[PDB]
Amino acid sequence: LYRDIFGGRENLEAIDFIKKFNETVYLHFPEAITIAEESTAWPGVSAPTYNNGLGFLYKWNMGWMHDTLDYMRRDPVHRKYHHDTLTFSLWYAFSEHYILPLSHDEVVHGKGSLWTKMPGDDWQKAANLRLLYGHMWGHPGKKLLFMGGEFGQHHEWNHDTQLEWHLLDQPYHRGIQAWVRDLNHLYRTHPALWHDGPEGFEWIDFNDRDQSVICYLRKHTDRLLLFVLNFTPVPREHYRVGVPIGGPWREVLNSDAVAYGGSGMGNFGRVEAVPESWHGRPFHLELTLPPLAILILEPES
Amino acid sequence: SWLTEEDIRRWESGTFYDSYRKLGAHPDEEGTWFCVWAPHADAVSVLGAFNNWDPEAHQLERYGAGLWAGYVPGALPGHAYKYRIRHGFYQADKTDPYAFAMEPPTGSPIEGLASIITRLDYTWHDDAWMQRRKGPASLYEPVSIYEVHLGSWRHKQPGVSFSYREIAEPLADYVQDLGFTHVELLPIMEHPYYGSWGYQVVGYYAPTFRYGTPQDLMYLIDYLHQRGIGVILDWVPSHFAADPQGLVYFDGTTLFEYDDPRMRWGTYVFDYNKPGVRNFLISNALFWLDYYHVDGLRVDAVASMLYRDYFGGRENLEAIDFIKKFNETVYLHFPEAITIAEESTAWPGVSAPTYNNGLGFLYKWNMGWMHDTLDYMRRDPVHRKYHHDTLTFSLWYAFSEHYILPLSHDEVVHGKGSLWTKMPGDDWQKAANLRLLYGHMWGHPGKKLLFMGGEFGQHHEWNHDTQLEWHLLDQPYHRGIQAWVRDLNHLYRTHPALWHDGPEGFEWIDFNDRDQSVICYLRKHTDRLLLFVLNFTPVPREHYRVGVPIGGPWREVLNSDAVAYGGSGMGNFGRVEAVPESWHGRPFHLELTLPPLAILILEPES
Amino acid sequence: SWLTEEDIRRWESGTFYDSYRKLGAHPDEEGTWFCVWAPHADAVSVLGAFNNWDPEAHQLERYGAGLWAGYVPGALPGHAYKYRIRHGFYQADKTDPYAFAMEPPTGSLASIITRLDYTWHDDAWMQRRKGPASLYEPVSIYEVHLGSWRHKQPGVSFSYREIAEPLADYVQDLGFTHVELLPIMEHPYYGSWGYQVVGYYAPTFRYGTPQDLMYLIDYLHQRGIGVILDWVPSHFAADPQGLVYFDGTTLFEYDDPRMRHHPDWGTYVFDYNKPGVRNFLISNALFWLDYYHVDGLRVDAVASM
Amino acid sequence: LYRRENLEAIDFIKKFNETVYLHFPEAITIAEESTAWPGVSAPTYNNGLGFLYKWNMGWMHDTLDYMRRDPVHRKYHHDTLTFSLWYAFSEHYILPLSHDEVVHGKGSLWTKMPGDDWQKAANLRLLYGHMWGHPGKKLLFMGGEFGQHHEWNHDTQLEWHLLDQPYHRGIQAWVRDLNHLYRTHPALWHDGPEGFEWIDFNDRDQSVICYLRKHTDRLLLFVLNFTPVPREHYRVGVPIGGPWREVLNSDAVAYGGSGMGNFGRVEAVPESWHGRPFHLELTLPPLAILILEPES
Repeated sequence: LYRDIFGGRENLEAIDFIKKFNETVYLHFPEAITIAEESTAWPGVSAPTYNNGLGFLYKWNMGWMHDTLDYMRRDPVHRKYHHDTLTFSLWYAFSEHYILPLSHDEVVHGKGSLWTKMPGDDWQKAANLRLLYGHMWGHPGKKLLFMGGEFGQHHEWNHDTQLEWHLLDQPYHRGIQAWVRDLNHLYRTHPALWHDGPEGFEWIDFNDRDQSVICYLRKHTDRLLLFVLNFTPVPREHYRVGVPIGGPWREVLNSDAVAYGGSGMGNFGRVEAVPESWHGRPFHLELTLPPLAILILEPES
Repeated sequence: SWLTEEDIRRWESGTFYDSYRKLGAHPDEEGTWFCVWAPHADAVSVLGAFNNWDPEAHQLERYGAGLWAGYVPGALPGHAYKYRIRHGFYQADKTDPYAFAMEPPTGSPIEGLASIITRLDYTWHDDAWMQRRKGPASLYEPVSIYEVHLGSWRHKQPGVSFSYREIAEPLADYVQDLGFTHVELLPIMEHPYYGSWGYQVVGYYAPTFRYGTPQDLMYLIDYLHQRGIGVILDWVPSHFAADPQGLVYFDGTTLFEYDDPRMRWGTYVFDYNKPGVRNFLISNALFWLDYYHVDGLRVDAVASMLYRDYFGGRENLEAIDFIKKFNETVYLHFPEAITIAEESTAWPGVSAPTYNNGLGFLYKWNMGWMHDTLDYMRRDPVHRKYHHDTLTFSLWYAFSEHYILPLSHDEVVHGKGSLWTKMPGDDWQKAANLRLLYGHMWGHPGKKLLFMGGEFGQHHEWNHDTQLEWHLLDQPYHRGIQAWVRDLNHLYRTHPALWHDGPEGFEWIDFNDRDQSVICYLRKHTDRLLLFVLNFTPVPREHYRVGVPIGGPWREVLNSDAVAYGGSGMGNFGRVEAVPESWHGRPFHLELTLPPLAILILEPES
Repeated sequence: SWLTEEDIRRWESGTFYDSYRKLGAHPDEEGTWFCVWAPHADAVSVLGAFNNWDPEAHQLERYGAGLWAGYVPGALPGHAYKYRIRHGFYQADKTDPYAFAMEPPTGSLASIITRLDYTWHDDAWMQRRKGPASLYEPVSIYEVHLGSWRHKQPGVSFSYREIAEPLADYVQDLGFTHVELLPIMEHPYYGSWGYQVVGYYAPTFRYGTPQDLMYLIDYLHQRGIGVILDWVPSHFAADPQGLVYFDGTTLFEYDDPRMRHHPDWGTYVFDYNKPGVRNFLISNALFWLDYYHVDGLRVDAVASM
Repeated sequence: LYRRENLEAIDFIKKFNETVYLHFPEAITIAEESTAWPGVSAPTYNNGLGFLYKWNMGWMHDTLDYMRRDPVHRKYHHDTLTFSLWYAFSEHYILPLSHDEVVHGKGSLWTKMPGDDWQKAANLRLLYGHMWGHPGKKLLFMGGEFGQHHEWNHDTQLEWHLLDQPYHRGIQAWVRDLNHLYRTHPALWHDGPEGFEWIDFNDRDQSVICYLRKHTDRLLLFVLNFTPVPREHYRVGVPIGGPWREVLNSDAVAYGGSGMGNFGRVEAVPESWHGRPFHLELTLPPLAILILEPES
């Protein structure tokens, strides 16, 4: 787009090439997909040419990737002080049709494995990585994950080497792979996650900075999915979260389940909603938040 | 007792948003009550003509929360008073932070600005305006603001401003002729240095003496409402004035200042952590909306509040919660108030509701638009070709907030040049350029704000020591710009296609004519359409085809080049029959001749 | 950080009774952390096959309260190690006091990095254990030295797993409620019967691994028998490679020369004034009660303390 | 100086210095200026600010940055060490290790040095040795003379208890002995360009520096090994032949050192080394400074 009377840094040649590139593809292939990674805040990368966009269908949410990763290397003791980096991502989550992206670029050149990036001991590293993926799947936008991130590989990605598949013998790595498997199953089945527009996202609570917890909602039409995230290894008991609908609520996924390698703290399936106001909501669920865990909950149907 | 036991608790809470009811000076027929916030004071006394200026005459008594109270028989409206606060070894005289009017004993403000005991009795006649007032619902109504500095606007005689009373009728008459909906006033709160324009404030609860009494200001506001004009006040929670008698080290220690040296403009920032500071500031916000029927509050330099260096980091939370609780409190007590913020960082959700993690303002100045637009139009028309993206890309950022287009006093001052001065070419073209800019500003999504004198295309920069150059209203080009701005405002006020600044309200027609510097776009609400064809080059364009969605006859609603505005007169007939074949991917197209440096605004018929 | 800034504050107080988790050898998936208390040492290093037994390759870094910590990538379970502590001019090789497993190099002792992973089969027992309520119930204790009880052939003791089923039956046939085990903690001179201890945190190798003993308790618990361990907080073993003058100075010993001479044990008594000694001793109490679910501790020679 | 320059202040500083030396001709004024403002130490009549001394904050930054680095890595940062001498005579300078460097999480000088305790003590003894050799006067903030562990905490008293332990008592002895060498030998009194001559600066691989500090007759030879590896048969060129003495060795056991040393009685060999007529064949102790002069 850029090159570094006219004095213009924008390479206008290329911008028309990109625009005529994208136009031509969809004309000859109406069902193709074009994705761009653009690390500037160039507007409307994912926008149609007739609105002066670059004409891509998808743009990498590299802002999200940076913010999320920078937030999760910090130690939970310090996460109190960087709460805004987690919450602020949504502000820019809708300017483009976006793919949340974790890629080779971030797991090379001394930047360290995704697992390596996460702080604390081995259980906490697995917990942190399980949470990162949990919030990543809950966060609006499509999903991309590079090889080896799915089991939480220790080593940086080396092209001269094959992934450390031997790590699949260790339980935590197998649990991370199962967590991702289970995440994709929920993703494929619950349409509340299909719509990454402002439609599909509602905040439940973002103001718990001391305990570093965030609650948000994902909703297409009638269906809704509740996300409660504990970003600290300290378990939370009798934590109330406001909800729109009353009645029995189901626990659809628990990051801390033993099947994923977790402590196993959870809410045992059914939680009953209390017709008492919380977070500006008519009802609320009083839940137990496991250490460094993401909880996905559904009203019962 | 003066203070209810619930009061003190609210002051400790930081929830006393009625605090002007009890703090400051409140007269009876037999005396006046005095109340001061001075937590680190060992003693407080009121001194005045009513008691020999004797420090021991009336020693206020310490209550809870650092609040002091006392009654003085014979202290009457129109006396001056002074607080003598003792911090241990040292003693100091201070002005009332809650002063309801301040007046210079000398006659010169920079010398002395003393508090005067005042009664705020005033009867309003603006019921109809206040019953029909619409704050947040104005997002779907035309909001066109005329920004004014009262002393600079008109002078009754050289170097002497119009009074509040005397200004009312000239201001209302002129604003109505212009078609502006609101007036924005640069800070009215008491300030020593006139050259501050009011942004260095000492008396937050006192309207400035220079233009009259407190009730004189209400009469002005009352009058403006009866005339159907809104009043937005500029408000400065960002910092307080550097005057020793003022808020600086009120108790001999940091009070409105940060207790901590490291943080803290410098030093003269409000410590938003303190419950008393948040009380003082938030009450003052409502105080203006309550006692003076103010329609809106505009907060400047929000970035200086949000960050600290403009693991805790750059962001200041104190300020953001205060800003958030400020906006929440305003809309709770005044659902039809308006809050506007100017933030020169790209802080997200300034215009967003707090429950969405926003700051809670209703409006944000689109200063990006202002910069881009201005950077574009100074360039010579030969060159506008090479910067076409600066103009078109303004809309990529035009919907991130509820925005007000921000042509402001800061833009026309300190060497930046008059808006007129900024435009390139000979005098005809500069007037043309100015007419084009205003045309595009009204077409662009967002509310419109224009500072005094821009409506003439005034030659000189804004000088607070004089009145705008109304003499140029005699030479033809300048009444034409005024006629153009009025006609734009009349079009704005009437056509609902311009009221909706959401992405729904805009459709692109064409933005690719970089060589001819032409822009075609649509502004829509429901059935209603407005088509904008803009020529940023002198070269007239003939048989310029412009695609349109609906066919049939189209009308030429406004022509920047009409001689009534000072233009060449090159124009379409005003009857334009749509050609039934395609242009710009549209079913029909209009074939027009585009006048020089002009904007065409076109509408289909019935 | 291996160690919290709070964990050190707990160490200064002598209020860390979970000190075992911070101290000793702790394997992770890429290596093991080593943590040793050596306050009056100028340098502390871990030496093992995983670094060619060279002091320089891995030197622990001091934190608060004379606590040393360091990570050695490639240090693995089943590896043998030793700490080389330098007190100014002189250096000495030491055993890990918090070693969870010690095995002799000769086969006739070297600290071994070990994992204590075990899944228990005595949930039912623990819920029913009487403790203080046992005063109103019968306790009949069968005292045992595991080496002396039953033999596979002359001079060959029974392993932990092996003895369980023969012993549990004999104890059950006679109706005893508990077995009191003469000290199982690692001790060099078998003829001491276990009362001069080198590995307070390590069960003796002669009868198996830490897991072998954990199961023995598992079985005895399932079969309804209690296990009481004999505990020796009164004194520590004479051999030097062990706790003697650990940091190059008196550490577990009394610093003052007058207190150190004592009847029965001299300069081998624990300095209970030191907070670190109290951490070490009380943590060991819970350690046996926690990781091995022991029902009881029997303290001998209380008068000597 | 700034706010772009503030001339009010610049004339004030110039008149301050002019006035002081008029009323007190033998006073001293020292300035700390953190920009590259020229002629701080220069007389007002030459457009200088009129100070007698300037803190060499440039030196301190380079020096500390170099020694924060591990000897294994110092190879790649050799120029940071050697280049201090390009800017070493721009003003009348005082080498500075002030309180501002041992506060706000910057770490005590001791804490800054890399490796285990011996290397930390060795590094600080080496650092001071080089600082005493480098041109310029010397300033050390209290507690640096023991190499105390903790940052300067004004709310408490210095950790004098560390003076009981060997490594810190050795550094105190080293500073005392360095100060003895300083006052006794005039070769260090002249911080002029004439005073300093390079012996060798291009041993980047082995991270060694050899230099000479001169006044007239007197020479002082400084050889510095910035890696924990003893160097043997290391030849260093010298102007004079004959017997040379070892005046000081940082690695003496009395300072906490290993004790590798030449211990005096070093005879120059007339073989050209480092572009010099005669050469010394020496042993370079670990992370140590040798100071040698011709025998007289």
